[PDB]
Amino acid sequence: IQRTPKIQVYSRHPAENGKSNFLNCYVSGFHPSDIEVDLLKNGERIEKVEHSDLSFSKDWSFYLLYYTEFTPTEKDEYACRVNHVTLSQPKIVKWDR
Amino acid sequence: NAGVTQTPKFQVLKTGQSMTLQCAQDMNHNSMYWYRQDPGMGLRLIYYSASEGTTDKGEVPNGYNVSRLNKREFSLRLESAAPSQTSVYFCASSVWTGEGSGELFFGEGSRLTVLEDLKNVFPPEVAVFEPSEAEISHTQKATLVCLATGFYPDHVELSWWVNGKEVHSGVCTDPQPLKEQPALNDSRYALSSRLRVSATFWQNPRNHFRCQVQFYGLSENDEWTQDRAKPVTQIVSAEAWGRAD
Amino acid sequence: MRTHSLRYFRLGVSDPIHGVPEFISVGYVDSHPITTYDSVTRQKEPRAPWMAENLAPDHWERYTQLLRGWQQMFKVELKRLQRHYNHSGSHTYQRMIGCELLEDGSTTGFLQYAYDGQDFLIFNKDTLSWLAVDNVAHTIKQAWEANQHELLYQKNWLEEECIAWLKRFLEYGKDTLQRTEPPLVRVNRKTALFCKAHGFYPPEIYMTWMKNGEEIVQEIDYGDILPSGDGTYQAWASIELDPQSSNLYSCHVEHSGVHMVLQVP
Amino acid sequence: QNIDQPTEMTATEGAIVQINCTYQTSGFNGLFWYQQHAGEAPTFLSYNVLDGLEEKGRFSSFLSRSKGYSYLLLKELQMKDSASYLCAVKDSNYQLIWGAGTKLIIKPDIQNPDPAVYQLRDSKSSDKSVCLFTDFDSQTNVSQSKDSDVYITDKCVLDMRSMDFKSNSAVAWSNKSDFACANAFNNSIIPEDTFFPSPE
Ligand code: NA
Repeated sequence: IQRTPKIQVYSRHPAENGKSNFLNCYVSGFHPSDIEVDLLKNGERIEKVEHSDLSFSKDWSFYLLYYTEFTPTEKDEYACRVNHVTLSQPKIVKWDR
Repeated sequence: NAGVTQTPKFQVLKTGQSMTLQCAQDMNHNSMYWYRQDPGMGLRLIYYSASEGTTDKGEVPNGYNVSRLNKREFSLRLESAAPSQTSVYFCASSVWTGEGSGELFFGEGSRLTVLEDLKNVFPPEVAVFEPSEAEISHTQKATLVCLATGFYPDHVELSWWVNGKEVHSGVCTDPQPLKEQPALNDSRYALSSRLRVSATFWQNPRNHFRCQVQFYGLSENDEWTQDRAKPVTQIVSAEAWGRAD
Repeated sequence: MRTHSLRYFRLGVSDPIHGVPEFISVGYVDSHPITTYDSVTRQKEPRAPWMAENLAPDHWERYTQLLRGWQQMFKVELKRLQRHYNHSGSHTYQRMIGCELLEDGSTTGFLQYAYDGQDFLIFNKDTLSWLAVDNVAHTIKQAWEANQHELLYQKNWLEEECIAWLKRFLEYGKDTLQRTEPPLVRVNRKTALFCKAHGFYPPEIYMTWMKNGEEIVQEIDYGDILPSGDGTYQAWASIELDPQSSNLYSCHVEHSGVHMVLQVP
Repeated sequence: QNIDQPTEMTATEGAIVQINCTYQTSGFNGLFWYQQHAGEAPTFLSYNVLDGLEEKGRFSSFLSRSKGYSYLLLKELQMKDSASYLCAVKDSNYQLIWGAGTKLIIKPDIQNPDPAVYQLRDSKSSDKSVCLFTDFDSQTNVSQSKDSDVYITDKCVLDMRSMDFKSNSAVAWSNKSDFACANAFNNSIIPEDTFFPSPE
């Protein structure tokens, strides 16, 4: 069985425009552990992206937290791009504020 | 099905010599060990090798080192031998380390003796002593005795050989040697042994008894400067024949 | 204390890619990675600072050696499993072991193995027997059950030695693990009602919606508990609002001994 | 960490003996007993990890983790059980801690005691004379010589399996010219009925 990733794009704090925050992309429930995660800024991949190490679940799936420090603005559109063996092409999940 | 094979069974060493002991296991185990056994102490690990590709120190690693040659061979080296390193060293093997009920399979042993000088090494003086006539009359059986005396170190294997084949029934050899001078730190030892046959067996004049003692001492490389004969490894027998009368 | 747990996970991959390891091992107190090891670094290293500060290098030296051995044991078991399944390609072998120390002092223990992310073998420390999910796993069950001593071994470790560790680790990260940060809860409109909660530790929180005093568990749409990234978590739980008739909705939040109710007007 | 077992134990053939092993350790992952005959390599005897008693043949091992103590129980003792029995405890990090061992020493059941001190024929290749204390009951102990040029060994148990026969024996020698069999074992407490055969 190959379980396909569940992606969720959210902010560390309730985001008020202008105030610094953190954008989080938490991938979980997937198997096997091979995975490539990127944070996008208006369609382009952000440079300095931090992330946790691969974590394990009681149900034998994995999970990862990819984050980045940013300042949310009204003009900017953020998303998360995950590739996996269970997906024909990269999947995009936009940050819906 | 050989088990754990370590060599040498016996060695004598001069302070400062190099020395490498060998150990092999044919059991396709993964964890191998080197212990040393001393009087009064429980076994103590020297080094261990959890898996073919790793090693690590044990409780008392100072003045030793090892090398995991492969999956079957784990070798102990003594860089600069020292009188404190005199002990019996056992090799051991188990399928895995960390497994809780996995026991240790041990090898035969290595009896090592680091000495200051070598001028204290001595082969044994063997001598057979025939049964008492009083004894045969009173018990109708016959006890011979074999005295191996004046040897140093305790590197001796005594064996009885009636009619040319080895025998163990009716034998009692002391389980530990006797210090001839209990005060001296470097005394020579004496080992006694009995063979007790039936009085009919002794009274056949055509039965031949031989008490042989295998001593482990020096090799060709060991420099010798003393007047007496160099005490190399040797076998020193004594025999006795049946007495009919 | 609350209910705490200690876990070790081991992961093996049959024919990994270039960068992927072949063996990974990570340890968890509650939800915190505490220890890590892999077939690349070949070293067991701490993952919580309070782990580094109270376990001496002797500890990390001893366990570095042990995982190296386990890494190879885990490869041997994997090769075996994959041959009995007649499977080509890259496949996944997983092990999890650990215990829980409940609030009222009772304890639990578990040990189980996985193959390609499914259950394979689940240990029962009370009947002292393995549960096999198929016949490849049946073969391993009989081999392991023949060595009765190694079953009694795992029982003692799960019930005494796992728990003994857990207590020690709790004092090592007391400040981290026994702290309580209660949550900030609001309600928003999106036509649905969203009950959002954030800023809380530990991560165990129940959030439901109630209609006029009765719960609607099939109508509630539950969110997942997500890490924020500063040590706290955030979750939400929504319901769909009826357009034909009004209703007294009320979000309920339980967390770390305190229960709060948000009535919407 | 610390393990304690007693140094040596003496019992009688065909009886029961209990070898205690207490320990205080960092954790606990199982208890082992190892048998080691004198001069030889230890082999695995028993393994205990949960409380209770485990029978394996005519050997039994017990464990109380709470009291932190195991004992080895040997039933119907035979001579071949005269060895050292080593106790070993696996600690929290799976390090074996070893106790010093216990030397188990069996007295054989002597059916018909016949204590005597015989003079053995001189050997033309040695200057020593040799006395042989033999056939005494297991309740007799052999004392180390007091004179510096006489040598007494500790007793030894001999079995002629062809006659199913067991006897104890000590040996004393010396090359000093005062030495005699009648006087060799005076430092020892010998049976009253010991047979001294007239000299030649
Ligand atoms: Na060393």
